[PDB]
Amino acid sequence: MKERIHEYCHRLHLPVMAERWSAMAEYASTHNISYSEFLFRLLEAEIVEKQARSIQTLIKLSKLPYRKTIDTFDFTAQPSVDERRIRELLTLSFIDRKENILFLGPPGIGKTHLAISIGMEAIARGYKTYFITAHDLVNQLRRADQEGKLEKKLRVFVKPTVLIIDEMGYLKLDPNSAHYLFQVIARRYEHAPIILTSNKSFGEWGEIVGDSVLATAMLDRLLHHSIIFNLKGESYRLREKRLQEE
DNA sequence: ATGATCCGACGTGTTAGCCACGCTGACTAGTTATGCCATGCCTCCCTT
DNA sequence: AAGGGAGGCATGGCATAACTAGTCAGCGTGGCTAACACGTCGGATCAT
Ligand SMILES: Nc1ncnc2c1ncn2[C@@H]1O[C@H](COP(=O)(O)OP(=O)(O)OP(=O)(O)O)[C@@H](O)[C@H]1O
Ligand SMILES: [Mg+2]
Repeated sequence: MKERIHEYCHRLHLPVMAERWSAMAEYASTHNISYSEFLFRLLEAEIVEKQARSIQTLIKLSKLPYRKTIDTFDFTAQPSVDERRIRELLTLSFIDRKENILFLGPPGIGKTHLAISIGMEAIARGYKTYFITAHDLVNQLRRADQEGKLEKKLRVFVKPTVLIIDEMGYLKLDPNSAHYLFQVIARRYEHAPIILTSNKSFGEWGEIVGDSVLATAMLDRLLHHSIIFNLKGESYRLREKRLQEE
């Protein structure tokens, strides 16, 4: 009969339930527990494992290079940013408010770290997330359009609840393809937040995309509902380099 | 990589209204039938 | 039984005359379209 239970558990797509079947049976036998409560505990454990696996699969699907969180961010080394605003962001009220989040400042000041932390927080609470660099997004959209499947990739870039655009400005975008980026900003406008990190000021966006009018339209759509952080201070990579040297 | 599930879009059915196609009649033009003559092919008969 | 020869009938070509098909116009009837609602099928995504 035990083999039948194991086979049924595997067929019903409950691997972990079967794995811990003997342990839970022994626990129930040793200590008297109501059947309802025992099933509640078993289903709760299965749901916890399923949630962990789903979070890991979402992390894999969302191309996050390195996993980080707010807990690892040192506000003392970066006093230019108020921790209160970051904590307010972590509440994910902007998702309901459709507000974007723009990080600006010199390289290595934690912009990417903060963006990844916000993305991880969104993923944990069950919100679909996606991470990509601006150059990669533009190139992927261009390649999809050249294949006559731009709409599919546009859906891919629009479907995520939280889209992260990292390093917008380090590499100049091809003028013939900048519009692709605008499309995303045009379709995610008032629909889903965008977390964009850059080292260039807004006035220079025209240089990045090579079209002043398109850059102005993109900025107007992006900044309509957004929270802008102007981070300052010394580079964290250089700080670590000095600490290692010293 | 395959199967199962869920979601979204398209097709269908129904009803009503409008537009296009079919039928009919008349007139004109082009094609077919027929007669006649000539030639070729098919059939029948006879011989081996 | 097969081959060759002879005879008869059928076909083709040409010319003329008559009948039928095509075209156009008008009117009537049937089919297509549109709108809306509902159900089914296809596609995409996630889990094994
Ligand atoms: N305050 C901080 N606390 C902890 N780690 C930090 C902090 N600031 C930066 N780092 C780490 O330093 C490295 C570079 O920082 P990060 O990429 O977040 O900065 P950035 O401004 O987005 O960089 P860049 O523009 O050069 O790409 C990463 O490992 C990041 O985790
Ligand atoms: Mg960075």
